[PDB]
Amino acid sequence: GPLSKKRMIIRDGVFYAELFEFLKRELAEEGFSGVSYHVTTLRTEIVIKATKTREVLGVNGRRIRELTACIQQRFNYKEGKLQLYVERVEVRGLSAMAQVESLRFKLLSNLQVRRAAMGIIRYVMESGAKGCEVTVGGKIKGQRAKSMTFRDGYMIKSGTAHKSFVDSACRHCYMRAGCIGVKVKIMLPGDSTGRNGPSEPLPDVITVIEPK
Amino acid sequence: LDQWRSRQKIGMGKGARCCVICSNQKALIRKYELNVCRQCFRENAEHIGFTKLR
Amino acid sequence: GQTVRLTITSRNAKAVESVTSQLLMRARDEKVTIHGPVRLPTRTLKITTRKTPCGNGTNTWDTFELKIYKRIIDLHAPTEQVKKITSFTMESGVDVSITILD
Amino acid sequence: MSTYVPKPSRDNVYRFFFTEGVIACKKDRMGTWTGTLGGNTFTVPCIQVMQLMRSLKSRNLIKEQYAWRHYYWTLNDEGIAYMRSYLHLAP
RNA sequence: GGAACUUUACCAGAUCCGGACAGGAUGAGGAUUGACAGAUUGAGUGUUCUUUCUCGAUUCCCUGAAUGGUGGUGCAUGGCCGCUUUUGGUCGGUGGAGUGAUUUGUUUGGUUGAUUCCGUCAACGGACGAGAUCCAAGCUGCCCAGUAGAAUUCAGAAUUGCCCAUAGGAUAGGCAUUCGUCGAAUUCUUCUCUGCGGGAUUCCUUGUAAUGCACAAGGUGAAAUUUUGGGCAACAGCAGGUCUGUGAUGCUCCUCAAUGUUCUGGGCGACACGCGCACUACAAUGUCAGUGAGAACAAGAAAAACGAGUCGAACCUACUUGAUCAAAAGAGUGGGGAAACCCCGGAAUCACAUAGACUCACUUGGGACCGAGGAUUGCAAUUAUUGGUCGCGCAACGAGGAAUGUCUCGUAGGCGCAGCUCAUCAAACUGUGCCGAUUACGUCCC
Ligand SMILES: NC[C@@H]1O[C@H](O[C@H]2[C@@H](O)[C@H](O[C@@H]3[C@@H](O)[C@H](N)C[C@H](N)[C@H]3O[C@H]3O[C@H](CO)[C@@H](O)[C@H](O)[C@H]3N)O[C@@H]2CO)[C@H](N)[C@@H](O)[C@@H]1O
Ligand SMILES: [Mg+2]
Ligand SMILES: [Mg+2]
Ligand SMILES: [Mg+2]
Ligand SMILES: [Mg+2]
Repeated sequence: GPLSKKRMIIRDGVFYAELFEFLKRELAEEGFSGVSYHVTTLRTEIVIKATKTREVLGVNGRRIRELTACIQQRFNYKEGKLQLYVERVEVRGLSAMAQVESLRFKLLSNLQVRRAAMGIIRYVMESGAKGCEVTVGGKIKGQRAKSMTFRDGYMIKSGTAHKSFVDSACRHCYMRAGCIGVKVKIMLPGDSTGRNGPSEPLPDVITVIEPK
Repeated sequence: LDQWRSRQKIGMGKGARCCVICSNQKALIRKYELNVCRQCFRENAEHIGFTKLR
Repeated sequence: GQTVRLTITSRNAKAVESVTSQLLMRARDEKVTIHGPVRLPTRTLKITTRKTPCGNGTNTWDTFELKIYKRIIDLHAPTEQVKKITSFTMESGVDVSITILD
Repeated sequence: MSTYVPKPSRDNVYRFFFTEGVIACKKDRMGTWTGTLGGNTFTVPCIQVMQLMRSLKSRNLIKEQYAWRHYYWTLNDEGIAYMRSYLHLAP
């Protein structure tokens, strides 16, 4: 023989890294939001997080059926070993990966860049987020490229704690004149159970408790 | 005639190896038999599991 | 006894203890006479690449690390009693391995 | 190898591709492709599976997405109805 | 970016289509695929010409197109990186000020590495950056070990005293001591490993300051002032670099003797020369030949292949052998998926009362240059791949002009070792340990 434990953490990471890229390309307009796979004997689980569960599932599961066997034929799984599921994100406003793919389609449908980006930030900040930041960079106005950022709320950026609290995703928008890249950063509010956001408070918030 | 890829059939060289993500054969990380290109790894270190602690 | 050794390996430090302490809290209920969970040394895995995709700039680097957490537990139960201890739906990313010693 | 695809291979690839619905093939142009009808005996080269599917997609019969180094091809509603005529099957 | 082929982007040639799909004319009375022998050719390359068989609609011939490119443009872009900047900086809201650009907040005063804090204050309330969080190291708790170690007690074995080196100094001392001895037992966590957790806060003390924020000296302590060392780092911006990282991209060029893609052979490495960066030295605080003591980070084998859904072999390695005779090898035989084997990891500086050679010389310093055997890597060693052996050493070089770089404590410097590139090749880089200082603890002179 078996690979070492050091050699198996590598191939289990490159498994998840390749599985993540396949579903990011497929389920972009299904509002894809992540994978968790659970491996055991007799079955390998794959749970897909999405915003459009009627579309990542087919009419009778047709879409996930094809999407199952694409993972089966590639990674050489046998019959019965690989089962896939779809779960939906409960909020849709706290998932930076879903919102950037929608903002990708708001530009590709030839809407105005600033009207599209404030439509994200209004939708993200009404969904309970503490803060949001949309950056659109590219040939926005003309021949020479610009960069615009649009901001509201809090945003922690310098800590290493911003990996816990700030959700980020960057995609490319293929315009007719060039290439535009969009970024969406969402600061996760709450959810002590870990539904969306950490349990512990921010590293500098002290919050002295009141006496009985 | 099928002399067609006779040098690429034997697989000893820097041309036999390849970035498994990014299809390039320049500057690949072969430590831990990882076989990802240098640039195409930093995009994918978080999904493989590597995080820059220090 | 059969002296089965379970190997708990994981990439998450909080998931390897939530398996091992849960797996140990199962194997007290049948009074199995375990030899306690030892913490084998955590192996960190360094890939220190350049930061730049181009060639220029100050030649900056960034070291990436990946720690493997590693636990073993030895227990004297028979081979279908240790499958009673083992069978519970774990967290994702924790590998357990059943091995019989001699 | 050669993109000159023999007729006993083309219908054999199409027998797999109607049954499972999908074909995933590596971009390696010196390596084979292996599929299964119970016997797992195709050993078709990957050069020919690309040529078969590039002819299909140009006739807008399949949907192609490409991951790291693997193709993923899927039949459509017109593509299943087209594939049934080549294999002469009942709906 | 340590390129022999490949890589590869360049040069001389030679193939292949990887020109999908449409539309139009040949088409099963054959569209076409492939190739033995010869000639052609660099080619026992059917590329092609002769020869005739195979393939059996996949193709081919025109027209329209499309897909490929390490082609162009980084001054069309995305992304990432670098750099403005190792700095303490940026932004709204509502109030005040002004016709206005704009101000105020964001400050003159002390303070801190810090718009860090205290005070003042036409501002008041906020947001980011700083601090915090995160990693690593130092002391420590619990847990813990037939993948870490320790003591004991019986057995087994070894030394055992009268001993003063050829010339023989300095230096601890109830039951003497030593351990593949591949012993049995039976009690342990002192060191080891490590998931969460303690501990440091200017805490205490007595001058500076004078309410405050704080500061110096000392205490306490494992640690004393960002504890140390890193990571992460706002806002703006540069017409910085990257179209040679990507199935990142727009435009535009090439597109069947193709700028596609593969072979074959070259080249990237060529040397009147000028520069960056290392390495090796110029010797006696040394070179040599011995001998001793003795590190940490680490790596380590394979596929839907070929073999016997399970197992083998590819990888690193000890040990024997080769050995009635040089290295370098070449072979057996074990072990290891890596705290389990390498391994009691026998690194190199260093050390040595080694009674060892040299003795101030371009010399036993230095090892450039190249001659001749030989053996391994590879499909291939020529424009030596690399090691080893004997030659050469009469090649500069005797401490370096004007100039110039880095550094404040386990540091500089020295020393090696791993990993990474890697079939073969480190004067590289990323890490790690070992030996271990001089000076300052200042200033605005440059
Ligand atoms: N993120 C830390 C930054 O430190 C900066 O301040 C830094 C500088 O004042 C100063 O840094 C200097 C640096 O300027 C100069 N170019 C070199 C010097 N070695 C550094 O010194 C610093 O770093 C080294 C650690 O290796 C230590 O020797 C020393 O204790 C420390 N003062 O010390 C501080 C680092 O501790 C700025 N305050 C700010 O940009 C930022 O906070
Ligand atoms: Mg389903
Ligand atoms: Mg390897
Ligand atoms: Mg105003
Ligand atoms: Mg001179």
